[PDB]
Amino acid sequence: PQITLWKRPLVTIKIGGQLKEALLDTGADDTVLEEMNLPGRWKPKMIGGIGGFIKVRQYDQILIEICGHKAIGTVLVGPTPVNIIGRNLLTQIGCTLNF
Amino acid sequence: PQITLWKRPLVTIKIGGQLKEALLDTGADDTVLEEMNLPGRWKPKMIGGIGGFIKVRQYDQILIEICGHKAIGTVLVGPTPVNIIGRNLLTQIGCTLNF
Ligand SMILES: CC(C)CN(C[C@@H](O)[C@H](Cc1ccccc1)NC(=O)O[C@H]1CO[C@H]2OCC[C@H]21)S(=O)(=O)c1ccc(N)cc1
Repeated sequence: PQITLWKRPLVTIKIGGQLKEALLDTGADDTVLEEMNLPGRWKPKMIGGIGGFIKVRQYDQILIEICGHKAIGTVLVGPTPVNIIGRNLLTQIGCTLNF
Repeated sequence: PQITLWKRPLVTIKIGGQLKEALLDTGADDTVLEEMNLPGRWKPKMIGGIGGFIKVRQYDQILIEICGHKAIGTVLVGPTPVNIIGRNLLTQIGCTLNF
């Protein structure tokens, strides 16, 4: 589809058998999701933006479905205020900026 | 143009007569630029990011050119890790997400 930017680009995603709302964020290098209890191994990581850094858990090869489009890659989990779909997965669903 | 997301969507902007690199950031409601001198009045404001809140100077009705496209709107200036172009300006240049 085509998503205008009048409002926040929030879409429904599916991860770990759960449905969530997430932001399609071209400004985010990597996907970061609100705290959740994913199974599997993970590695600690810190990501920075406006306001400083937060500590997150980096899971690899996580399957995410974004508006019916399937994607698999790195998913960070931590105390982010919003679920954020980053470029690492936006590329896998064929997402582009157009103006 | 059509911008893919394998790399950061960085573009050259023109503001206050100066050229700069900025990130097209669909996850940002507002436009936040690194420290710089801008003409015109400004009020103190606060914005929150993934890591907390920062102090910024709010400039209203600022002309800014993004890849040749002209926009006039609010520009926040403060200690952001990177110049980000938010939806308040992305809408003015007719920017959309497409997948
Ligand atoms: C600052 C950017 C270069 C990077 N950020 C993505 C960005 O889209 C955030 C993503 C974001 C969105 C909402 C809340 C927190 C973070 N938006 C943001 O900070 O916007 C602020 C300015 O306009 C306002 O609108 C939202 C917050 C304000 S980030 O959240 O810090 C981030 C950094 C690294 C990763 N892997 C994932 C996300």
